[PDB]
Amino acid sequence: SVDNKFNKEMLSARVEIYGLPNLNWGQRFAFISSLTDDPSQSANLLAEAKKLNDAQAPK
Amino acid sequence: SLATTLERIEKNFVITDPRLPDNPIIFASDSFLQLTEYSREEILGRNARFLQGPETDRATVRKIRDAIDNQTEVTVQLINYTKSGKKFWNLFHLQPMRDQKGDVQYFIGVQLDGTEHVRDAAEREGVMLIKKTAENIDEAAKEL
Ligand SMILES: Cc1cc2nc3c(=O)[nH]c(=O)nc-3n(C[C@H](O)[C@H](O)[C@H](O)COP(=O)(O)O)c2cc1C
Ligand SMILES: [Cl-]
Ligand SMILES: [Cu+2]
Repeated sequence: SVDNKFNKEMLSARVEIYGLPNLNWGQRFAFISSLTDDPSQSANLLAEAKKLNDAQAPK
Repeated sequence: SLATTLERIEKNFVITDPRLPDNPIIFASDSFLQLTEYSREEILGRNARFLQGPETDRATVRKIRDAIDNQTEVTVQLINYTKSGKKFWNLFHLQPMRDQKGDVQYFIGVQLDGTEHVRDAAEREGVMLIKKTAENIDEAAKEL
């Protein structure tokens, strides 16, 4: 998009992704940066972060 | 409105991503929004230079620019402006956030606002404080 819109959905996704406990800081920041660069992809990015979070569950 | 937990730390800061166009803001604390009067939505994806204005010293701004190009920390004092145009002095500290290998990933920038330019002991105290704040933000982000 020539003009990124930071709608309620994207802003909520920032919080939810950041709060995932099993991501490392680099991954959290990378997802937040990706949301910033393409906020239309919030649902997809949130889904991917949640998948990674479950995969990285501590054992 | 919706701040990440990192952005709820009660200090003025932003974090930028130098691999996005124009090294733009990707995190901004609630305190920073209150100080500057901007919303988070109107500054995400934007470079922090909008805080400057006509009275800002350009030599000081070039010092910041040179440090960013070096990928290093810097500390300066410069005039900044709220969204409505109100001046404040900003004792400003930048420092890179690195990975374990030492490569720069992001920049943290911390602002200590005042009505007056600070010097001597007050300046030393302020410089110590903003450096500690930046270190604490880095630690909070990286903590396990
Ligand atoms: C993390 C970070 C925070 C910054 N915070 C401020 C700030 O509080 N006030 C300001 O005047 N400039 C701040 N800057 C500097 C501007 O973003 C920019 O680097 C500076 O104006 C030099 O670049 P330019 O000549 O392209 O504007 C910050 C930069 C970074 C990377
Ligand atoms: Cl920059
Ligand atoms: Cu001085």
